[PDB]
Amino acid sequence: KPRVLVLTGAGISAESGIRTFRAADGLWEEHRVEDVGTPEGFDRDPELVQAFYNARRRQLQQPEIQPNAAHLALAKLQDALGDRFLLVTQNCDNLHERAGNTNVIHMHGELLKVRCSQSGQALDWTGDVTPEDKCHCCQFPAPLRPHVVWFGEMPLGMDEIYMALSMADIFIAIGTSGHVYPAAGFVHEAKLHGAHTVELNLEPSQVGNEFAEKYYGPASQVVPEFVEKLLKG
Amino acid sequence: GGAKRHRKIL
Ligand SMILES: [Zn+2]
Repeated sequence: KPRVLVLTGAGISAESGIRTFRAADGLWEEHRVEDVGTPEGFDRDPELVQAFYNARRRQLQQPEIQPNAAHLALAKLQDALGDRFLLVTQNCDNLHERAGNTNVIHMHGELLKVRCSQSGQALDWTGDVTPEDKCHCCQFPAPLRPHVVWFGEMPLGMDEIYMALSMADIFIAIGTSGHVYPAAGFVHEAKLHGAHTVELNLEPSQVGNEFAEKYYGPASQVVPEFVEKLLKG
Repeated sequence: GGAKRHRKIL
């Protein structure tokens, strides 16, 4: 069985009703990314930033937000390939987990976690973060921040991701925009180490000869059809 | 790989 590495971005959770980074009007939920997605933004206006992620964390857990056919297909793919499968996601949502995927690498962190601003230790967290909310790891309780990787910060799990990029027989990018690095560079790394590269997306994430195989359309349509084709193949 | 960062063109 082939080693398969899957990278997912915002596009896969779009049909589930989760909205992010349109590199068009430059807006995240009618916020400038500088203001809600950088360390400097958090430094300038922590109450705004905490409010923003409070809103995202709440919206994530609303009844109308469900994994879609694409998420389910990836859970089935992991079922079929077992340890020969790795899912890396740029997404901070828990929709892959709800669909049934396990050992998901959240390279940009998780909305349902916060982090101690002092120790850097993460903590499970489903509710709002208020100034009165402090860490569980220090004798003198420290402020908490979202466990989300901001532009300007280092992604998580990169050693493990680059190892898998080397090992992959097949690399699949799903719902990625191609504007966000280093994730957008993963296809180059995969192709350099001999992987067959596949893009499943609404719009091209990259210009030219990198993806050897490509299918475009709604994730809920393109992803299950590729996974089925892969599984019977 | 470097830090999370945005590219505007292409
Ligand atoms: Zn602490």
